[PDB]
Amino acid sequence: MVYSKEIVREWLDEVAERAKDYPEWVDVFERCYTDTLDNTVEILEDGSTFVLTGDIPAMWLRDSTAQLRPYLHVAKRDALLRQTIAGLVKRQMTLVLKDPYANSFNIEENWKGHHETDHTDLNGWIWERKYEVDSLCYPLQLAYLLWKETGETSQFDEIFVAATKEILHLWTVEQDHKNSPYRFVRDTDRKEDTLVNDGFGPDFAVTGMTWSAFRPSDDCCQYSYLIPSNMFAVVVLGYVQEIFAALNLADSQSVIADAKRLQDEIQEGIKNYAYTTNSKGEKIYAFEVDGLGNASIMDDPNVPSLLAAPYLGYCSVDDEVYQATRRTILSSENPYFYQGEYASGLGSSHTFYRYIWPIALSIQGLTTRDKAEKKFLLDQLVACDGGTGVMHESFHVDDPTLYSREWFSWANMMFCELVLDYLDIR
Ligand SMILES: OC[C@H]1O[C@H](OC[C@H]2O[C@@H](O)[C@@H](O)[C@@H](O)[C@@H]2O)[C@@H](O)[C@@H](O)[C@@H]1O
Repeated sequence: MVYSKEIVREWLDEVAERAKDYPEWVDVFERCYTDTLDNTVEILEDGSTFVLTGDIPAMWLRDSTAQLRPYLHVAKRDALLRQTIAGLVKRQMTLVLKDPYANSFNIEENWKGHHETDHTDLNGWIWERKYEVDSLCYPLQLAYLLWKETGETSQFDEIFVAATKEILHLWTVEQDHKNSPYRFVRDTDRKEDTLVNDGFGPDFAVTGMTWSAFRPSDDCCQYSYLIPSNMFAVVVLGYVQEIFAALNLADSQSVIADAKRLQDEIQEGIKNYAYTTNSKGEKIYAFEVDGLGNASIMDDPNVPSLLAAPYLGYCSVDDEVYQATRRTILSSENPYFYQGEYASGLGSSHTFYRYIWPIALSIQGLTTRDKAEKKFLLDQLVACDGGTGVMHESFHVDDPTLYSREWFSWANMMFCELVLDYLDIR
């Protein structure tokens, strides 16, 4: 029992009626919305919620949050699903305590996943131990949004408090990666899947920002300060201060101060190091910097991205530097911007050349005030599905029957996000 079929069907009817002029949107929305709930979510022995990604049979801290986020609206009516989502926070925080450096986790201590190729400290709960700053943002974001959307507070238990302390500590240690206990080397010929310098990663200076090993694409950072994830960290560090103050949790005074101090330092770090200049001389955000003067000009479709900055709450969609960044990202000045017969959009080091991501099309829609652009991107999302009726990881710009990931629940849910945004559902 993860949700109430009766309440969810009624909410869907209400959505379908709001979107009645777009039957093509509705069919895709319902297929995607139903799939996540019936096929990716399960309640464990201990009453917590394990959420798998889809066609990779493991749980990402990133994916699992984005997967359940659109259910917050109906969770205001469906108290059972509200519990389910509180159980996901509970599972996430428990797994953070298991290993706060891992992106991905198993259903139990079973040693499924990548241990055989991977040289790092491991245990049987870990699917792979690729450290991505945003992996630790997402569970704090889910906890906060569950609280604000529904009023639920049961997720804020001793596990939550301990996991928050772990995150703050790890983020602090990673303000100077020289003190880090984390190393990762994978037996592979694909360099994006391992860390240079015998697992240490590329050179950097201290900036005040917090170091990451890998991106939310699961490919490794070129430079260690990944600006979108540090943007996300600043936001969720605000949530930490709100939750601890509103709820008088254990050690509130010390946690609020530690979180505030880290937030200020990461924010000062962004200010001092995160900006570069485009071909036209405009100030823009860099994607990755090292603090030694290198700064890449690009964006990757995975969230957190530069494109997603207003979506994650870091800045206003109206911000001048964001807008200049956006124009640079959605142009050939970005080496990952691809243009074909069916669509133009964002590819990734992680996917085949010429393949662009539905997640970034959705985010592009979510980060413009322009309703005609939202409607265009929705129509294109539906038209570039290879006749499947669901969202893929990536599809060829010249032929969307060429795609990756048959079953990618996170991407299905980002399509849902944009439809809800279009119908003014928030
Ligand atoms: O982002 C998911 C996943 O992407 C890469 O591996 C994809 C896929 O490769 C297969 O050969 C197999 O290893 C399967 O288990 C794996 O999911 C890679 O970057 C990986 O680290 C990452 O988890």
